[PDB]
Amino acid sequence: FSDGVTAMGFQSLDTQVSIKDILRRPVLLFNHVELDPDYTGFFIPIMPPSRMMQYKSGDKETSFQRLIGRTPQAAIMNLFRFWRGSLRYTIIIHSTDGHPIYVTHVPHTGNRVYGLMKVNNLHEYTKVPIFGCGLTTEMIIPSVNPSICVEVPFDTENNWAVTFDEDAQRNYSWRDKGDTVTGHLVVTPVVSVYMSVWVEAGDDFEVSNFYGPPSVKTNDWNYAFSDEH
Amino acid sequence: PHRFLPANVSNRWNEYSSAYLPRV
Amino acid sequence: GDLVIASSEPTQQFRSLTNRWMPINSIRVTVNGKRNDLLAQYYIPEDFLSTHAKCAPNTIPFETYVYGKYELEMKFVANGNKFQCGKVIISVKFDSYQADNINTGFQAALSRPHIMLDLSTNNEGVLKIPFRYHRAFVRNQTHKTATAGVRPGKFASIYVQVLSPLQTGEGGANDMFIRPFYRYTRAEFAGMSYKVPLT
Amino acid sequence: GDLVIASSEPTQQFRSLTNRWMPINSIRVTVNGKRNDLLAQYYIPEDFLSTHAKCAPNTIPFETYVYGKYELEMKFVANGNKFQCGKVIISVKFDSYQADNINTGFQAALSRPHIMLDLSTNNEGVLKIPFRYHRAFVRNQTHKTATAGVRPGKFASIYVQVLSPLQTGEGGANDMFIRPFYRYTRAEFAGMSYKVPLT
Amino acid sequence: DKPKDVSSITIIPKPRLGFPHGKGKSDAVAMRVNPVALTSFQDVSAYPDEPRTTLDIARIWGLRSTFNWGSGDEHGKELFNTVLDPGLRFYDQDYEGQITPMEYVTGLYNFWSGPIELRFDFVSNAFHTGTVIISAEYNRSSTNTDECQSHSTYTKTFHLGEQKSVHFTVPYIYDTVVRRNTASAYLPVTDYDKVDNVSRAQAMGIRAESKMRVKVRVVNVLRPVASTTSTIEVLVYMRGGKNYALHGLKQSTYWPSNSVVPIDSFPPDGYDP
Amino acid sequence: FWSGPIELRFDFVSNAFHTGTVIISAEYNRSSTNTDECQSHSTYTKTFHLGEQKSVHFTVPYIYDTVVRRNTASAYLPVTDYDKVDNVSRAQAMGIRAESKMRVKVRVVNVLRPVASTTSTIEVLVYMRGGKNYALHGLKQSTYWPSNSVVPIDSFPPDGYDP
Repeated sequence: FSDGVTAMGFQSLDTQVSIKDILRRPVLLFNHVELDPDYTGFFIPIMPPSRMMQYKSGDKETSFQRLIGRTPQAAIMNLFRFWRGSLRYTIIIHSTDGHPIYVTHVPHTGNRVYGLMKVNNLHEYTKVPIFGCGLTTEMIIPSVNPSICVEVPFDTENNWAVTFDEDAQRNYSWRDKGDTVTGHLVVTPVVSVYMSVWVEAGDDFEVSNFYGPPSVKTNDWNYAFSDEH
Repeated sequence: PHRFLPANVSNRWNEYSSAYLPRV
Repeated sequence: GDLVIASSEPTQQFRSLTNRWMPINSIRVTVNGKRNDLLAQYYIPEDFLSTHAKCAPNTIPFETYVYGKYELEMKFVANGNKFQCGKVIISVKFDSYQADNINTGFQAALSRPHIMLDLSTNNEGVLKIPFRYHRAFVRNQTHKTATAGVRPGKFASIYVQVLSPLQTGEGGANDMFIRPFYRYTRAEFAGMSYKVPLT
Repeated sequence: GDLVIASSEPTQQFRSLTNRWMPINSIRVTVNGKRNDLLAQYYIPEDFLSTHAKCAPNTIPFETYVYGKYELEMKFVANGNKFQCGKVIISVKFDSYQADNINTGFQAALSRPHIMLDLSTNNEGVLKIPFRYHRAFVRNQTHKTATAGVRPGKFASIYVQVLSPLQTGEGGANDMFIRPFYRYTRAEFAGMSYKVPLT
Repeated sequence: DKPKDVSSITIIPKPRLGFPHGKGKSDAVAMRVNPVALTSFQDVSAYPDEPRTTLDIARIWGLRSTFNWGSGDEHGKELFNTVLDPGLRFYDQDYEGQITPMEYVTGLYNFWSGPIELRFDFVSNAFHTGTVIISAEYNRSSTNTDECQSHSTYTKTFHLGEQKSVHFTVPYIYDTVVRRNTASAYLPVTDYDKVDNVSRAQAMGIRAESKMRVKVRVVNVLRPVASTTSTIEVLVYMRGGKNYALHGLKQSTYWPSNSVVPIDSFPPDGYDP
Repeated sequence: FWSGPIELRFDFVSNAFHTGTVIISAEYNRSSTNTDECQSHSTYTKTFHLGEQKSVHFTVPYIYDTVVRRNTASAYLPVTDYDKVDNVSRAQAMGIRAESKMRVKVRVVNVLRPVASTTSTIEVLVYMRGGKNYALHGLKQSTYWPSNSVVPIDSFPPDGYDP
């Protein structure tokens, strides 16, 4: 039988088949989460969306968005266990105040954390801020612009970053445990304020080590009528 | 309380043993 | 590319030892075996050093060198009769450490580099394994003095899985055997040390 | 000449392993030592495999190969003070098996290929050992399954002898030390087998 | 001198540049010493055999289904019968298993088009013999007992013998240039909520279920020798055609069902034993 | 992060009447026993005959599984007042210290045999620097800070400068 003619280009020239193009459009991570000045800051581990951030009904409640695992790019990243290059983080502060909110980049140190954390369990961080320690930092001034887009580098020892593990909560060899991230992004406010965070792949970005499709489940059929009532 | 696997199906390094084929 | 940077000193090959065919343990396929069942699996190079063919001369350089890059070739030979039938699949998963229990089905095997064995025809299959690892080198051996922070001797996993169960005739044989053979196409060793027993 | 006939299969070299310097046990020279006294002696390769520097990577190919041809180089480093004096001679005897107790004096050493060490100046000496054996190959290792009719691992003997006794000043040191180092300039191995522990 | 600057222009201020798009322009600030420095892919880069597009993943063969064919199966009998819709495997029940590459990737898009390729691998030997007919049926479907209805469509008859495999391109014959996906564009139900008609009435869309079917019928009954097996398994592989197309990114219909654990803070969250 | 070879230089504080031999060894991954010299000899070594020359150079090769090594010191440490540490403090650290097992050793080959007129023991100075292809990357908080004569600035002359 005939191979026919492709439908690509017929409706529009906006092709959405490229893997890189799919990974470069943003994914919401955190939807209206609190920043508290009693802590060092809100940690964001530098890694793309995947099964690592997937919600399962019954498990403990996290700050993460529940539908991260069901995004196109998360489904794509579940096929590739290697990634190299930069990620881009769009951070929006829910404010119009003149207080500066600093976003500090930490390179690959070997840990993997997220959310609000007191570094070395102190009870004071205004005199010893993470953004004024020496590390690369950028400021948001909500009165001018409540949003920002920052591109974090591939500052790590490894050739590739590991996308996912079989069990994300397994206590194994500690150096290998931290190889799923390339660093952290830490947001520190002056006063208590909320933020939202998106993530996408940079221009300088590659994926490799194709694993093929995993075992999956769906129940989409059940929550829809057919075309015959 | 799943911080490590049981000793029957594991090689010292707290991972699935190559001997234990039934894991799948 | 990374070889020249990762190792200040030059790397060495021992083709006469490493690039020869070496058989490993025999695999039994039965009529009881269902689709997706693991017949055998190998974490490489670990399992070719200290479980399979332990007295092989292929393993001699691993005693002295601490690091290396490894490209392998694995031949599979089946021997079922003409009144039997079935399908087996062998596939490779690169940098499989703490990801062996996911993407580990027949479907994932068909996606990744693989070979397919018909159990009646007895066709031979040769899968080629390049070195695809998140570091420059893989560690060869664990040691009491060495760190436990890095798990050595595993840059990949090989799976032998049932694609279609073995079937036989009336009063026929209820099993048949497959034999794997391995060789290094490109084994470069780095970081010389005192010789140790393997695992 | 005989290499190509004696072995139907090709011979192998492992220069990275075998052609490196490896120190062996320390030698003590005292004022009590007389002319013609043996300070040390080495049956080669046997003594460099299973007594001296047993964990050396130089010894790795001897585990798997049964035959070989071997040309060696031995450096000697002495460290006596400027108020001491004495002479030591190191010589080689080719195919010495059951002829170590004859032609084994200082005079025989001066006739055969040798080096002379002054214990005050601390001059280094390098003796070159070719392969001069009554057979084509020397056997590397004994084994329970192997024959006892041929004594393996000995194609030559090295002797370290006092030529003139060590002397010292008033309230001076009554001894000083010499350190030998060895390497293979041309180690060709033949007849591959399963790996075994050395002796 | 300090002369006045009379140059000016009207502007429309936006908070982000190229936020929705996968390509074009970006206003991203590099967290680097050099603001124009990028990651090097001189030595370490993507391997050439790796898929570059979603269509490349759809071109990988994947085992869709299996069925048995025996000597007891009379002529005209349906060995295989399915609605071949790459959107959903079932309309009337839950799925759980290893979905094919082309189905997985098609689940990310709201629209698909172009031919679909099938491959039928007969797990047999030289002493097995028989004939089957593969048929692509559109709009109108055939009765189970009426083989003639299947024969009147787009068919390929395969004589099983020494050759134990046959390829089959399923034509794209529909009233529209593309077909919309039967799965949902967005589904906020995460905790297996007990559905009612009000939930369905306030759905994202309406499932346009496909009536296009692929069937395999017995032509000549399987007649193997007494010395071999009387029944054989047939593996049915599937992939997108060479002109397979996808469009309209959406929520993935499929999601991992095995070994799903969310990340925690390492080492704060009780890692130190 | 750091990478590339590291250079060493061993200066023997001696005279012409001192004599002996030592062996310098770079040992990676696996370390040697203190009493097993043979284990050290099997690695990357340089034997130095001490005599008229009283100095020897030694390039330590870079032989690791990664192209660069991450620093064992912390990226950020907010502790300023010598706070008594607990496991909860360590659990909420910036990272995990990937401690190196790479060792450099110096062993006696030939025992030192000086004349009676001179000293029986000598000091050896061990200098260190980065190689010609030494590399650094990823700016962080400095692990080291001045420990001697540290006084913060005050307002001059308001803060009691006028005697």
